[PDB]
Amino acid sequence: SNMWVIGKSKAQDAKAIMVNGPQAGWYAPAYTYGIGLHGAGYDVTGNTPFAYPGLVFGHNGVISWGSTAGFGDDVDIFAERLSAEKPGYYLHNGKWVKMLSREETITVKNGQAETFTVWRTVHGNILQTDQTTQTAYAKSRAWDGKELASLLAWTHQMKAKNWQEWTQQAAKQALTINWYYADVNGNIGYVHTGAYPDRQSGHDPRLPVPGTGKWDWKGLLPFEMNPKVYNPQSGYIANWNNSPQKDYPASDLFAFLWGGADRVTEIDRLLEQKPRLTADQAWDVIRQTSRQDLNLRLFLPTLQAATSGLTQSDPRRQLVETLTRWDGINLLNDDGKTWQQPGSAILNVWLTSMLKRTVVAAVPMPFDKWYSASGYETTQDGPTGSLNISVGAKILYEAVQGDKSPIPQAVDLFAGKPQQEVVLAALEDTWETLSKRYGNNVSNWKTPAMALTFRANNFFGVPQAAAEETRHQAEYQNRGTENDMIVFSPTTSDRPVLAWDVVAPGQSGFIAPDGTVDKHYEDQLKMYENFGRKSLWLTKQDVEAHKESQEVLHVQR
Amino acid sequence: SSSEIKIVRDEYGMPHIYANDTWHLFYGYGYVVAQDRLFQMEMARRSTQGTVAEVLGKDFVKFDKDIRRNYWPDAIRAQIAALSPEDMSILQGYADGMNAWIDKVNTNPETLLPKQFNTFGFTPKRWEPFDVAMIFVGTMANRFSDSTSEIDNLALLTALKDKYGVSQGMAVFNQLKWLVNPSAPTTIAVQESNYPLKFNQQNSQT
Ligand SMILES: C[C@@H](C(=O)O)c1ccccc1
Ligand SMILES: [Ca+2]
Repeated sequence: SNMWVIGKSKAQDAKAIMVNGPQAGWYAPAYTYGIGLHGAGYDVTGNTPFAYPGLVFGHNGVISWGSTAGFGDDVDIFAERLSAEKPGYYLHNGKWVKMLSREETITVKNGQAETFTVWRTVHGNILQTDQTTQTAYAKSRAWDGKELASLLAWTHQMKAKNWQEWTQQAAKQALTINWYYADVNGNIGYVHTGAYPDRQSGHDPRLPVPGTGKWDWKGLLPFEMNPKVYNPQSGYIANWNNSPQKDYPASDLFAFLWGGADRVTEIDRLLEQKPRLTADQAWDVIRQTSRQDLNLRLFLPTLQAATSGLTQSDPRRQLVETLTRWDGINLLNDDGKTWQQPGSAILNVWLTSMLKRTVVAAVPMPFDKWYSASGYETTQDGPTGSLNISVGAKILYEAVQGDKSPIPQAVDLFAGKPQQEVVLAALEDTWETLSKRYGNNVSNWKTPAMALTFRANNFFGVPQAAAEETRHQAEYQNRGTENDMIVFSPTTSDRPVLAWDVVAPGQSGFIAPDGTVDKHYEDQLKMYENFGRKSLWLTKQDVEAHKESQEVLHVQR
Repeated sequence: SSSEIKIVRDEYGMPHIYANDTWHLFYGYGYVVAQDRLFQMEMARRSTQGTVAEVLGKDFVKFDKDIRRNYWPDAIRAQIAALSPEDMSILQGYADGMNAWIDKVNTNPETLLPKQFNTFGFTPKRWEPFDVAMIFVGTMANRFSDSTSEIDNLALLTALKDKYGVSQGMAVFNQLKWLVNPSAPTTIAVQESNYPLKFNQQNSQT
């Protein structure tokens, strides 16, 4: 998910601009739900995933808010000591403590019901994997026992009127999520919220710790420690699941890294390119980032250095020159199937070859597999989520940076071979692969574009609609499942705030028994495709003037 | 009126709820949700409580078991039981609102029942705060903030140390899975501040 907040110092014809693009994949009916609340201290409008009581993306006329996953390390695994002589117990603080357990029964449609037991320790629920007569692993979350607090914090924050009231709610959100703030006056802000463990000295948060007791957390870190900024001197706040702050440690996921190579740079570049941006230019960044090849900028210099001494009759040279002239912005050809430029195909093939020759060759099987993906992998239906720079690619990036990289290269991924040689060899595979498939005339290469699918199954893989309800979109766009923008103190409006969003395919997922689809079943699908958007109303006057239907219930608790 | 709940929908079908107190406000929220996404929410409920096999069958038994193995119901219930009346009104009103529409759906299914229920062969049932809370717990907390590969990481490190030796292996693990990287572009600029905490990167717990 991405987000960029533009403060008063960089906003044109406004005081603040917020544009949010949460990326959870695409679903039908829609991932989020548009809703407006007025009364009981609430006055808000926006949309939210699975219709949580608290709106993740919205505003109240004074401030606005957004989120992106934080991916900090808030989960550790404890290795519990078991005893065959004491089934159900574990050693903790010199004593055999009874584990928590419960019976569950899975009722199965047209099948036999299955019963099993779930076990838990002071550290967390026991994993059904990695299991021995002497060991069992418990998954420990810093947010354990604070789920409801986070839900309520996400709700209460909707009533904040300033930075102080707002951070008071962010301090209660225990999940690892990035919160963003903006207001009518032009103030903008950011908090990497969540609970993080205060770890014993010597605890490597990337690896398991014994559960016998000496490694138990000290408690939780204070809110003072949470990365945060109010009115940064840069004048903007941009995030794409990148690092919150200098020296802040990332999630322990082996495939997850915050390094020199980060897709968020694609946004910083566009925001710094122009001293000030208008609401429209800020919205435009969605279109540009969604089409931006993320690897071009990373390796182009390496490709240029390697081929700088080749003649033009060498096709490997010709491939790099092609990339040099490219802006990396993919566009569909008129066939609605191929890309105008073959850049991403060239990068994908080369990169795949680079990783196999470098990182992959230095990692022992089967772990080598973890670093082989180029980040372009996909299926007929297109990417299920966002596109990113792959973990192998990020590691490779440090390597081509040589000493400009702050990561000591314990082992040479190029294994003594000149980097140029390996780069030229991968370029050779690329020409061989691509030329054999598309002919020797690069200028007429029509490489496959990625498409986008609104899936009938929610991200769990469970049907949330009939298969037939799946929706297709010719152009894949590396953008939010939904996009919303709030603009404060717009100078061309009579309102102190304007907002927009797009919830595709539509507000409603309702189909009557006879098959009659609701009027708002698919009326935002085309809008999503062309980077369009519709107004979010807040004031009673606006809602009233745009009313379509009304209903009044009368009920007492 | 304090028992009034006005629902005004805009030109895109987006609902705006108007109500005096907390319970009524979220009652209307749950009501409109029940109208717009009843099938989606029902399947979401089953996905977050691990009861999909009940309606979809044997292909989802494993999925169900894994969901249940990743959370602790008593804990969730106790949290709800500790909620102040005002906070509880949120969850309780939302549940009640959904139930008011669900009761109309099961009272006149030949016109109000979403076709998917017909297709998948079952009918929707009442919601309780637990259910509402679990939607969030399961689709936000357990799925976006529950990430760790520590056991795999130790296996990788163990392999690297066997291949390259103890110190070299440790140093390579810090090359492929560094703890921090000072060149990482950050949302907060270095002029503003930095994270004060330093961490062990030698797996000293062993
Ligand atoms: C979509 C997801 C993410 O960033 O991966 C997310 C989680 C929580 C809040 C916003 C987005
Ligand atoms: Ca960890």
